[PDB]
Amino acid sequence: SMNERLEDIALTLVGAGKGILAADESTATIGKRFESIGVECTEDNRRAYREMLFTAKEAMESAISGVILFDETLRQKASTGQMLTDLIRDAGAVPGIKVDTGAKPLAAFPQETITEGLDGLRERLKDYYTLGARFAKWRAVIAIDAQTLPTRGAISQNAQALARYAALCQEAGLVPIVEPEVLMDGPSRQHSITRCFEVTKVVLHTVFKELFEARVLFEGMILKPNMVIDGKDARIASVEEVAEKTVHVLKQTVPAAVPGIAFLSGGQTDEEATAHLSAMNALGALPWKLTFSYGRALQAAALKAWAGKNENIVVAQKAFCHRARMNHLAALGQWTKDQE
Amino acid sequence: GSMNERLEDIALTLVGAGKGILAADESTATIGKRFESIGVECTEDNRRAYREMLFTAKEAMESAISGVILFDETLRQKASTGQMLTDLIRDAGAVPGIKVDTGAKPLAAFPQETITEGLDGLRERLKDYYTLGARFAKWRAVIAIDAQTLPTRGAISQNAQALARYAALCQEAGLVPIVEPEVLMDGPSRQHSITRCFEVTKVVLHTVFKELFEARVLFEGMILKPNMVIDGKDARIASVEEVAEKTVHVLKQTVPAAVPGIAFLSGGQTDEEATAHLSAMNALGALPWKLTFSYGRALQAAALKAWAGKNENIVVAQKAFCHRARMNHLAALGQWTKDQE
Amino acid sequence: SMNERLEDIALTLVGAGKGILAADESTATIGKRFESIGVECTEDNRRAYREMLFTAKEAMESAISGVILFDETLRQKASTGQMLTDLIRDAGAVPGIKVDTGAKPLAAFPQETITEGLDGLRERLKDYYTLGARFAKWRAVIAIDAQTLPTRGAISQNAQALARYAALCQEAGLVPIVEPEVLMDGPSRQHSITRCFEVTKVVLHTVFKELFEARVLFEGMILKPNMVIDGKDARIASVEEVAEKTVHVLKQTVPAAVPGIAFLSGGQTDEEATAHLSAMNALGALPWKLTFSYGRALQAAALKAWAGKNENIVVAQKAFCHRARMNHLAALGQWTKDQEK
Amino acid sequence: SMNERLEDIALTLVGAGKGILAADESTATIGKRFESIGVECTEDNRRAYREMLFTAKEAMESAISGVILFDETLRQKASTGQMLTDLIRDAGAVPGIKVDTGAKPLAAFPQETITEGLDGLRERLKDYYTLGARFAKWRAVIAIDAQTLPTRGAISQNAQALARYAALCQEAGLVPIVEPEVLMDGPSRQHSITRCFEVTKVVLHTVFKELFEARVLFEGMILKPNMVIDGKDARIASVEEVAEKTVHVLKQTVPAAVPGIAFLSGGQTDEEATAHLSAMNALGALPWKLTFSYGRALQAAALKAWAGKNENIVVAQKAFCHRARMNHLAALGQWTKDQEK
Repeated sequence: SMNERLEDIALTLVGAGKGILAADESTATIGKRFESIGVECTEDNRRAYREMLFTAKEAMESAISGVILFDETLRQKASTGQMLTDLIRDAGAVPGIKVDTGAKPLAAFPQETITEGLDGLRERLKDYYTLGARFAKWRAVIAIDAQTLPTRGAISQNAQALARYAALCQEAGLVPIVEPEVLMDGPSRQHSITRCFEVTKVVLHTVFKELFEARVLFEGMILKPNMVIDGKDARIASVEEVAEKTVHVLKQTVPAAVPGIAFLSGGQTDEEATAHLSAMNALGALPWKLTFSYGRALQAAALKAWAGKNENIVVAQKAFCHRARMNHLAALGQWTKDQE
Repeated sequence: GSMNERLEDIALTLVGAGKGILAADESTATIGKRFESIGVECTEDNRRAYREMLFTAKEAMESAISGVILFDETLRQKASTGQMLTDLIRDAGAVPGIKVDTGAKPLAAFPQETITEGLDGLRERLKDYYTLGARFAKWRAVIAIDAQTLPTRGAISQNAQALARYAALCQEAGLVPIVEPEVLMDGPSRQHSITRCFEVTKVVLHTVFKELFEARVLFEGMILKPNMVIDGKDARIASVEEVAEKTVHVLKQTVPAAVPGIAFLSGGQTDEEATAHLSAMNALGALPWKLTFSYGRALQAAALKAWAGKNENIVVAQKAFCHRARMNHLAALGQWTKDQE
Repeated sequence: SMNERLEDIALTLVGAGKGILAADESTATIGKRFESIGVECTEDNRRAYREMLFTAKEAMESAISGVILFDETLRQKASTGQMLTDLIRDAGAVPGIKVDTGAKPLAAFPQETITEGLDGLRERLKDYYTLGARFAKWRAVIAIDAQTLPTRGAISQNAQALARYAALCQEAGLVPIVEPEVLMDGPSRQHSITRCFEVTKVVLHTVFKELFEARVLFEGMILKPNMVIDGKDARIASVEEVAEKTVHVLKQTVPAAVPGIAFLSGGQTDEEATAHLSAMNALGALPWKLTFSYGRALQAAALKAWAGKNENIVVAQKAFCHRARMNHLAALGQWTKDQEK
Repeated sequence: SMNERLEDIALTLVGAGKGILAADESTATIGKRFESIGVECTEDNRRAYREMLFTAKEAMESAISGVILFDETLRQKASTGQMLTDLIRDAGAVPGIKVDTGAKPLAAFPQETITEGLDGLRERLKDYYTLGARFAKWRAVIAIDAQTLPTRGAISQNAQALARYAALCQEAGLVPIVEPEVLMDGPSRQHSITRCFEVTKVVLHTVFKELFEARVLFEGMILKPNMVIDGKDARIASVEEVAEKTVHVLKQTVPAAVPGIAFLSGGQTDEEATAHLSAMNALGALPWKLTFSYGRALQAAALKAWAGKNENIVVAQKAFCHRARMNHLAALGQWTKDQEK
């Protein structure tokens, strides 16, 4: 019955061509985004920006199954006085909560990271459940170059921490989003799509091996991986190649028991993220749903149009709704260049 | 590259169009045991007659059987009409294959468990078998089971490791390998529950695929031949529906979608159980792989009884084989009923 | 060179027949110990009790290479105004810091635990180094019973956390004590010495495998294991058998590169813990130093004599000094029962 | 008692400054050696050559604890009509048998190998025991270059084959020599001593991990590794550095429970091989015996001097006796350059 509840939550998050808004940027990460448009990163600006997204009615009702939140935001109220989690729920979306405390340097493995956040997590999860969160998220950052990175050590240690995080979540009634990101836009980003395929394959294999050993219910989780794609500074793979290779790697490494895969955008352009997802959804019947869990690819246009100003709310919401809808169509395999 | 693509094509043919595999690969000792039960002397010539009878059941072979697993001897044997037995198989649109393991032997330091031998010289044997018309291969790992101590992690991993060594060799030779890790329902202990079989099978398939992965086996170019999740032969209480459900469940958790097909062993189930179970699994809606059969006993026991070692009974024994072939053909399509007989 | 420094500190911690006072009890644990002798667990009483131990100059100067501390104590002043760690350093002992945050229930593994503490551990270690700590400690708790506990999953996950801890300690300039305790005094305490042998074997093997994968420098760490011993409520093994079996499991699992092994007392009586260590050091040349890292076995008698009373300070110091000396003798293989009198 | 006998055999093989004569070269391998000095590789020349070694009284009695034999040689008679195994036993040396069937290309791992010979091994071992063999040998060949080779896969599969062999040996009552050789003299051989150090470390770690899992008794086996040394065409490591790094990697990876380590010479010169072993034994107390299992380093000079002629038996036996003695002194840490005179 815990299993049944988790299964139902996971299915709702990937159901009916809908997908996840990744709005869970930590203070430093959102500060970086805000700084790129010359906006000051205050708490009120963060609230106002998020409120603008979460009251974007069309997108929130028709396209967004869930929203991943950062801790601050989960506890924040709208200007109207209503809890932001309650706005999210009034649109028929499920609130979720990012619980990792960041990717930190891994001792003895230079240029690689290990994600922290397991300490006190049982207790944080119970609190988050009480506040209405029904899923969680943890991000593992996997560095990549032509040959030396990533190491098996870094992969295994990150997969082990993901498994620990995932078992705890399920124990508290929350569906874990498991995010192992092979970086397309890291410090080294000239790798080929072939190199990304071989690394992603080993990463997903190890991730699922560790989830298995830690007794994680595959039916009650969601995978949020990178697509198989070349590095940002060496992009030559076509939309078709990206889609074909991505789905090929998933067939090999993601058990059919997993109900959905919601991709990260990872540095891709807005249109790329949509085109790639759409082409994967026209490759014939798949054992899991393929959808989006996009941060940048859902937000970057909204953020630029917003520009920190109240008078830009509507025009910001339009950009967000438009990208939400294109990605909805992508989740249905129905997107075309013409619809942009 | 092109060769990988070819391995997929062969693998897909073996599990496509509601067809399945005839497991006719009994070793000398094994087929001898099956002959002794019906009072027929186990000689080369009787083994040749028996198998020729199966392969000349035209309608069964043409319409139901995609491939035949053969033992070394049979692959090199002539039919009484002068052609190779493999010619008959190919004339019926079926693909010949070859069992390459040398039997499940006792595993040092693991009492009551076995390890399968046959890797020595396997590269050269595979090359020879390909020139003899074999396009796929087979290796059985035998996994013991009881309530709590068997099977050990060690016995499973060592078997999984030999299976992977085998699979990589087959694929390099151009043969699709059938990977057969059987958790015994009919072993020395056989009063275990279906929940126990579920858990054991889960760890076996997990470890098998972990080792296939590490040995760089192409999942798209192989076939799995597992037991179904079933209670022990002497404590059968689980329903058809529960066997179907729990089997499909464990496979969705452990068998990658890249694998084109799963062809079940009958394992000591009755003819009708094996058929019903397969049909009820294909009635559960859409799945990531094909579900079909690779049955020995469940395709053969009845025909062998009707044959009874006598040339006069070729017609009748063929009838009884044609029937089972057709029933399991319907099961593969999810169209079997007890009514179809 | 920073590798060479870790080696030096580790060697110092197990050298010259000296050993480690394990005084790192967390608030709840030291509370339980004070409650037994009817003493209120206040910050002041904890300070008073630790100050009594650290001012027992005879024992601290002769027997104690190092002191494992809890966070609070590392930051505490003596009644005389020095830092408590000044007293420890003056006696020639090295201060150390326990850095784990406790053994919590492990999701999906009923009745087993996982140790927390890795979050922010880099920054804590850095800060702890500036407070004078030159080694650290982390405890994995491994439950045990006749057949089901511990699970391989619980050991693996606990070994993996240990390895993460150890790599961080060495990066920060501190020697990690790696403490995987198979409990003799948990809920199940009627298990055999054979059962402990088999479980400790798997625990230590798994621990050193994970340390190896996480690039831990074996030459710059200390192991603090349980001795191989039957459960507390089913004690049959003689002194010789415990010593022999313990050394045997260590020769099988603990690399020669490790400089010292400092045992936990684990529920054994004060005399048992002394006698077992002495017997182990009377077995001839070994590839690592064998000494003590005792809590109860160095403190139980001193605590009882102290009885939360300033007037009992001298008598408590004498009790501690005696047990320190006996254990000093054990570390040299020179203890006999005569010398308790 | 099985354990106790394996242990005793193992101890004898590394005891008292003695070491193993590796004379188990297969037909193809001995043919390469013979062709080098212009001698036809016939069965009679192989018999005559080995007879010459095994009747070198002084060398066989004082330096050689055991002789590894190829199958053919184990079944061969001397010119006098006596079994060669009896000649070996009459000098106080124990006969042993190499049981692998060669290092073959590993499917899906270009430029790497996997060693065959597990099939029918239980039966071969039982026959070898009856014939007087009391230990066995199996060689895994690990390719090496600057970055890409060896792969984890190749190491794992070879370690797993090694463990299967070792378990079977012990069951039949033979002590398995476990030989995992990182090549200094394969296709690529300009790798540095640091690179060899890292590769050898992962190899030895993986080997012992798999032996552990396969329930191999550490106390009843012998390791035969390469020394830690740079490639043949990039030799810069001093004698002292090789000795030091070799002993370092062994303390990291080879359990104290293992009674002995007997190095392969691996393409080193005769003198290097002796000097390195001697330096290693001058580094103070070690947890295991360190000695030799030399093929080329004990024979090259004898073979050259023999030159395929009966006329040179004495001059060949003299050159073999001198190397046997130089290596005996090395096993004792007593070799010097001056003793070559």
